[PDB]
Amino acid sequence: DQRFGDLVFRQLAPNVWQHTSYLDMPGFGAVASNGLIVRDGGRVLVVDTAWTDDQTAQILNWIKQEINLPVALAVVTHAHQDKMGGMDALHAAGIATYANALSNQLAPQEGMVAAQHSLTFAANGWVEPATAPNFGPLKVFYPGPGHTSDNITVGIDGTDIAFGGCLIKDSKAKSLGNLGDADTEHYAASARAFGAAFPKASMIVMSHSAPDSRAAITHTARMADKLR
Ligand SMILES: C[C@@H]1[C@H]([C@H](C(=O)O)[C@@H](C)O)N=C(C(=O)O)[C@H]1S[C@@H]1CN[C@H](C(=O)N(C)C)C1
Ligand SMILES: [Zn+2]
Ligand SMILES: [Zn+2]
Repeated sequence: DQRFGDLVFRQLAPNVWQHTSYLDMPGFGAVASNGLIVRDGGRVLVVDTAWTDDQTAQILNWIKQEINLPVALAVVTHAHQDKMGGMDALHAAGIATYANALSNQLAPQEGMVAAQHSLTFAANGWVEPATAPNFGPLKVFYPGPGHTSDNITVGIDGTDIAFGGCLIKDSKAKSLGNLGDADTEHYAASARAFGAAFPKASMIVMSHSAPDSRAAITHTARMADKLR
């Protein structure tokens, strides 16, 4: 891994990196959150911010130094602080941001800054192609309510990488994390829907653990089964 300031960057694939920021919270110590950086021709795409604006500014600083390509857009995967805490750094830099319309509607209640554009989804969970233009390899899929009602997921076309955000925990997790905003009744089906939407993704990236195999999907579903 490459440490840059207080953030960590790990190359996952020729054009894909995972960014990691930490937030020190009393009683738990530093808590990592993961997002994605994707190079696509002559532009860069970002999945999720860091915990804060200052940390999210360091993501763009690392991009300028290590990739040196303009950041075309960013997608944030729900209105929990580890995913949208740094929206201002993106907007300050002039970067177009996209989120589930539900996430932008929930944002002020969550103390988050809403994205500048809203994504809507068909009944099968796939993004309406009109609302996700020029996304390149970013394939956005809404699995259904799980970790939150608005949580979305992103597969990376041309790779074996799919990003489950906070919906998916790794195979060695012993809880489903924060269920304060969770839909305990549809969580398991939402997790399996993510698995079905990207059936051939072998590397599963998630918010709060190192990249896992597809076991993380199945494991997460079966811990969510015990909540019904
Ligand atoms: C604090 C997280 C964060 C919160 C959330 O997304 O609900 C919010 C603060 O942004 N996402 C969360 C999640 O469950 O996905 C919660 S708890 C998370 C899971 N256990 C992780 C942990 O204890 N680590 C040491 C990594 C923290
Ligand atoms: Zn969350
Ligand atoms: Zn989280």
